[PDB]
Amino acid sequence: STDFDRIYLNSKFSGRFRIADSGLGWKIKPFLLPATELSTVQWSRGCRGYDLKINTKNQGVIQLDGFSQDDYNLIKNDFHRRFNIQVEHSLRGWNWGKTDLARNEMVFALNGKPTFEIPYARINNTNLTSKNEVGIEFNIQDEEYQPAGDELVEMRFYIIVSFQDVFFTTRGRYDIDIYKNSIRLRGKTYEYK
Amino acid sequence: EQIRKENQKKLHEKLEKNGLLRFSAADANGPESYVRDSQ
Repeated sequence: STDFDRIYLNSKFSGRFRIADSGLGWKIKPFLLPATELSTVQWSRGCRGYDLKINTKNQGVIQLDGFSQDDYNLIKNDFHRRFNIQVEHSLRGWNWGKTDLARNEMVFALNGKPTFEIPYARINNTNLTSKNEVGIEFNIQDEEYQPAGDELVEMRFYIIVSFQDVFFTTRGRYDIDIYKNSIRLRGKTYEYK
Repeated sequence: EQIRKENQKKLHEKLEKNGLLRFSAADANGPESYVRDSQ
């Protein structure tokens, strides 16, 4: 087995991983991934964060990151003993594509090349229009200034105490709510924390 | 002058016939990023 403290997983900081014959143990709250739950391996150098990209049947995708280029000859050395699976997305970059609703993901396949697969665990709210325009608004759990990094807010596609009616200048009319240790300003303009 | 005036009448009359046939249809106006993973 191998132990590394520089493995990055999940808009957060890095974590730790532990290899085993029975499964994989990922600790940020320990999590166990069994060997009978993995379906496919999509480890490749065409995308950023060159590491293993495993698919699991437990409504989650193991998008582990933080591995060197010399680890592909090592980690697959742990795969030929039991899994014996060889690891082989989209690079065209054109606007043409097809949206497919999977069991837990949203496949964006641009003529047989899948590009996006977003799980439903990080989804917060969804809205639709009369012109079949779908907008998914999320809320990334930002913890600190350093560990948050870049974070997504909304994705659009085409197919305690709270207050109401509050006028603000820094200008418009919106609403504000007080959380346990934060305040959320919501309205037609934007959402602020 | 009378000949060319009668000619202008005849050409307007045949202008009607040559214009009529061609609009017999409807004539409705209304109805890369990368090539390899090495990059």
